[PDB]
Amino acid sequence: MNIMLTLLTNVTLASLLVLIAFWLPQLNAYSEKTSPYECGFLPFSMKFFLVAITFLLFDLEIALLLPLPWASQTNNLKTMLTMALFLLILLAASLAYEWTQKGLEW
Amino acid sequence: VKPIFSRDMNEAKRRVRELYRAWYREVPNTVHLFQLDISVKQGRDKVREMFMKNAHVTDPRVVDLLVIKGKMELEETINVWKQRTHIMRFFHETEAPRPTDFLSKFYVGHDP
Amino acid sequence: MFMINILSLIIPILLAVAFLTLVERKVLGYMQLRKGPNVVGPYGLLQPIADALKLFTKEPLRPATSSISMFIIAPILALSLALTMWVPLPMPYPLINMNLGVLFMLAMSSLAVYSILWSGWASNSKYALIGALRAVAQTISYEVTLAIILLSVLLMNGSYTLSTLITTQEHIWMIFTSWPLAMMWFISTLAETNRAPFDLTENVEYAAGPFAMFFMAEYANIIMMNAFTAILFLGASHDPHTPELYTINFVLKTLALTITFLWIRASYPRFRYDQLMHLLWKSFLPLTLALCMWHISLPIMTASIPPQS
Amino acid sequence: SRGEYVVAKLDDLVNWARRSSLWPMTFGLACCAVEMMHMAAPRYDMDRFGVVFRASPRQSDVMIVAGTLTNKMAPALRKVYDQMPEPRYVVSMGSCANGGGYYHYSYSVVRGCDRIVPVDIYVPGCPPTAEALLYGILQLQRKIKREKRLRIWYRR
Amino acid sequence: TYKFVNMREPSMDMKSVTDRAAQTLLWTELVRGLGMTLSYLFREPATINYPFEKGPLSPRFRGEHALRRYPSGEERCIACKLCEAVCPAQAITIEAEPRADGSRRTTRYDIDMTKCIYCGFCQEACPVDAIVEGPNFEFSTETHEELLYNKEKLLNNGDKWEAEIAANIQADYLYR
Amino acid sequence: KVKQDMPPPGGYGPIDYKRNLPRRGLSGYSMFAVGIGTLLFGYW
Ligand code: SF4
Ligand code: SF4
Ligand code: SF4
Repeated sequence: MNIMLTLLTNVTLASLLVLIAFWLPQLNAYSEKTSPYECGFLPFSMKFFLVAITFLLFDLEIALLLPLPWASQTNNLKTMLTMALFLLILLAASLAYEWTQKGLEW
Repeated sequence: VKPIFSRDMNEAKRRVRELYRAWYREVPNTVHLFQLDISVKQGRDKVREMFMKNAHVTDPRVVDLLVIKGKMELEETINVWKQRTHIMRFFHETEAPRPTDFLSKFYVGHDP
Repeated sequence: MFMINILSLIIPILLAVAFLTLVERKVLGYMQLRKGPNVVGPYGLLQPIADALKLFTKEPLRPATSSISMFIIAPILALSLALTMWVPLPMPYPLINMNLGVLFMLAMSSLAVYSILWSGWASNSKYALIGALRAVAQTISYEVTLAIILLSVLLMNGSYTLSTLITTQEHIWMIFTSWPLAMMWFISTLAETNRAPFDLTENVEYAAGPFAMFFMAEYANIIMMNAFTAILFLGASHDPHTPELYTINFVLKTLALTITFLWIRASYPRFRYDQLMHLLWKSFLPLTLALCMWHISLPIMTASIPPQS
Repeated sequence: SRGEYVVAKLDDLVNWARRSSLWPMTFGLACCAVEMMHMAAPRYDMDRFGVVFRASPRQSDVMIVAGTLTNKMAPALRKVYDQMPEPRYVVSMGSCANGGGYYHYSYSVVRGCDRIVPVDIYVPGCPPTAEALLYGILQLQRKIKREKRLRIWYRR
Repeated sequence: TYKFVNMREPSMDMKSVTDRAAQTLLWTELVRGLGMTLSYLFREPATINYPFEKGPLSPRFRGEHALRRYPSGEERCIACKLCEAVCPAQAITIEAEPRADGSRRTTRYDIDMTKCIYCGFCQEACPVDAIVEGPNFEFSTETHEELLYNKEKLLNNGDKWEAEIAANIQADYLYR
Repeated sequence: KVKQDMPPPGGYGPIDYKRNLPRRGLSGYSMFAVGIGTLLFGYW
């Protein structure tokens, strides 16, 4: 209930400030800027998406690497160490593949 | 004398017609691009008026240079190098109409 | 009384941000042989109030938002997440003690990224979206390295509990054990908050109040990240009977780190997007992976595995 | 009355905020921009007064026209000016911005930025010394201090 | 006669390579620059306290134009109009008529400061030291009309600033 | 007599006109050794 209370209070405070910043300040009359948004009419470059998919996959591998602190308490330390090093080596291998091949163009 | 582009008036008229076609087709887009309040007919009327203003020319060299200048204005209009005011400058609006009647000019001022 | 604690965590942070604006102005000026705000109030102490009052009275212009709904949610999300990230931080005793506080912090920073995307998309502005997407790309790379560094340093903490960091660094600061990770961590924090040299100068459509709140959220995130760096590496002595000592030392450390943030801001030219990503992908990431290997192997090979509980 | 007293005090508070934290946009066009930089230079330090150079015109309060406003640049100046939020004030720096100065009779120079945008403070000089420009800003601050927007609304 | 900037080959000595890698990895030069800015922090700021403190100025300073008078009190301007001619911005407009006494006294001495370039040619041309740019640089106005200075405005400016103007001329006339 | 602003008898003193950027810091080996030593103490 405490954490829920913190979330509620923070959200309500932020929303109240947004109210007093979006609707309260616009009450003051400032004439009227009869100025139309003159619009008269697409850079979908892979340069952006590539940065996104690669991040998704590396974030996935990072997710597998999260339980490591508790995994150090296992009696089978050798096996756990080997598996952790394996996951890290695979992360490095994925990075190397992209770097060696046509990747990391960002 | 070396011709600018056209050796004969007929060749020059060909260039004039080519320019007129481009201006005629560009007017609808121009109204959209600059969000002008003129109608497509109004813009095309102005284009014809501007072409008809220089309709007394007889030298192919002069006609060539007029076409070149006409092209340059079209290039700026197409490339949005001109601004909304620049396009509207063709349509003199704020300028008060100056009368042509002698009696009116007599009243207006010492205008010769 | 718990609500009083929440308020005593929220309000002081906002006031601290307001005065941090003035502190930054003066620090940058005096590093440029200039006097920061000195006319508006004694030593400019009234400058933030003047700025706030002017902002909340300036005519707000509408940015033709494709989705007011979303355009309004983005500021709320940013500010709320910035406020929430302070909750798990142990100033000796945390407001909300989570066994996995560190992961909570990381997740909160991850959600904060959406505020950027929502702002640009709803802005209906090609330049806005382009710049927003650039921000997405920048925060994308920081998160990976930040997570790796945090995991590696917590491999000696023994858990994700933030409070345990104080006990782990009771005798020696963590930085003396993991200084390269500390360097990369600080630079990654700079990248996260887009503080120079990771800015992309030239969500601007936000007018007055909205902008002011986004600015506040960003600076609160600056202070919070510096506090996180302090707790992680610059451990502070805590006497259970007198916690005020730890509170004072921790506050001083956080202030020093924010001052370093400003000091870097006015010391180095801004990077380029290609250069920033060729840092956070081709210099930091391989080193972070290698150091993660090292910080996994070291506790086992030195029989220094920290207690789980 | 009490109502007048409350409105007047609130108006003074609003006036103080704006004049204390004026945010100018550098519309540096010509030689006068250099002296404007010297105003922000350490010797004078406009920021000391709270006047911080706001690159974004959308978050600016004062437009300092510094230089010769040519016909080609004239539409841009007005369009930028109307995209400024209110309250917005225009400070004309330099004889060229004031009335064309050396280029008053030029074929492609606007005879003063006053024609294009309404000006509040005219800073004389060619270029006006940085102190004179700083003096103009302080004069604008005093001009804002005298403004009674709320009082007139109440007494309407 | 010519110096080669850059154009310095890097030594491949293992020690030199080690120090270069140390610079790259440990960010030494960035720390050096950071220390430089920190040093700038502890210096004394160079900001003057305007308007309580004014910046240095020389007696030859050129500012607000002013019409001077002889010690007797007669306007020095004898309507030669050569200052009008020399003015590179054509800002001075002079119209003169024989005064009731009979001297060449201008009936109109108008200078639009909004068109003047503050060059100082006018004061260098005047043969009687009548029009002299004064020391006042802080005369900003709120309306354009005020900048256009009448003859009366110039005379009043001369009467106001005469002490300083005379002192500066006395301190600089030898150089001229 | 002529009293123009003139160079003093003997002229002015020398003026530095070359880059003075000094050399600071330890050798690369030494800096790496210091870092590694701090690491080792931390580990122990
Ligand atoms: S007033 Fe003088 S200094 Fe300023 S822009 Fe014009 S010519 Fe240049
Ligand atoms: S040059 Fe001197 S004397 Fe001649 S008209 Fe001008 S002010 Fe008068
Ligand atoms: S100082 Fe120069 S610009 Fe001013 S009146 Fe004299 S000649 Fe004209």
